[PDB]
Amino acid sequence: ARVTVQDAVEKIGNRFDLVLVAARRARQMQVGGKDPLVPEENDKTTVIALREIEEGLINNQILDVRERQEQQEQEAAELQAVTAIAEGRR
Amino acid sequence: PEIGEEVIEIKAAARDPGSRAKIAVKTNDKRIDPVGACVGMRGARVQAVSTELGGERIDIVLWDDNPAQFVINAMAPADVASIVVDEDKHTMDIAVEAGNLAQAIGRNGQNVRLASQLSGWELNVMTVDDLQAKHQAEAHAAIDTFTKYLDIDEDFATVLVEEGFSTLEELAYVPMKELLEIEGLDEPTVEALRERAKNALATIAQAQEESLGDNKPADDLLNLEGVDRDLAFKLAARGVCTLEDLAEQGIDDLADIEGLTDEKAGALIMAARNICWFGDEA
Repeated sequence: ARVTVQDAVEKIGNRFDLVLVAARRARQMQVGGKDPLVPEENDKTTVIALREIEEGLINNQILDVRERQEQQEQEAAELQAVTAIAEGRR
Repeated sequence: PEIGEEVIEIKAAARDPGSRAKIAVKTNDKRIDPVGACVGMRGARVQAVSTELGGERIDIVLWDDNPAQFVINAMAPADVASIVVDEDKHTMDIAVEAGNLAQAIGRNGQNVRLASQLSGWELNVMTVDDLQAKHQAEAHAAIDTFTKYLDIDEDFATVLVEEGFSTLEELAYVPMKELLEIEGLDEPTVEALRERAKNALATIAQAQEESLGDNKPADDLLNLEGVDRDLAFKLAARGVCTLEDLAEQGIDDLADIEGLTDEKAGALIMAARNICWFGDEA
């Protein structure tokens, strides 16, 4: 439903970095899927991330830091599993 | 290999995988250490079998001929200060603190059921201070029971029921001559015990009264097809009196009475409320 990404280019000046950000976002979207942050219209993943860019709530920093917290949560799952190992045997 | 040759016998083996497991073994008249032979060096057999099972906590225990010593050895590994047993019913009771009760019981009773599968009898766990409190309460209750069911004086009844096992509940079969060794006379106590037996018969009549006069089911519930008198009584025990009252009652309200099941609470009730409602139509 979108034909231009010039607003996105306005939000983030470097076009190629925008391409990388959108590619990483949609890669997370397809496999290991996460919910969209915009009501889509039976559209493909290629445009919904661009829609997320349109709202400006997405950049390199947001995804990087969000992935950092998600990695920390996965590590917290690892630690709770480790604590559940000690009690199970002893 | 000693099981076939009867050098050592596997008395019992109970295994909850991963949580806890107990194997109790005894020598089949060979004067050999069964646990030391079946465990190997530091449990190298039991530990290998547990590693085959994937991390089971296996405990090797001894076993004896008599069931009391069998249960005492099946309560391993722990220390026992005192143990109470019953000569009539094969039951055993031991006391331990909460820190030891948690280990001897287990999360889901895996160790305890391991003892239960070893001795074959039900087990009860209580604390030592709880044991003393229960002993005092049991002394008082046994004094009351000896006063009520044998119809004697309370001061002598307490001392008699202290020593008497199964203080007063059909205890005439047990030797009551041991109470005659105490001081005092009990010549009319025989007639008093006969009167107490008559009172027990009156209690049976009171149970019949609870069956009959205490909110008997109506003809509509009793004459319903597919439901018996006990089923109708169980359906009506949930506060219902009419067909509308039976429809208003639920499965949870009827679950208080053990005679009624969820299927008995299923749709109308199961068949009885439907029959009572549709008796107007042929």
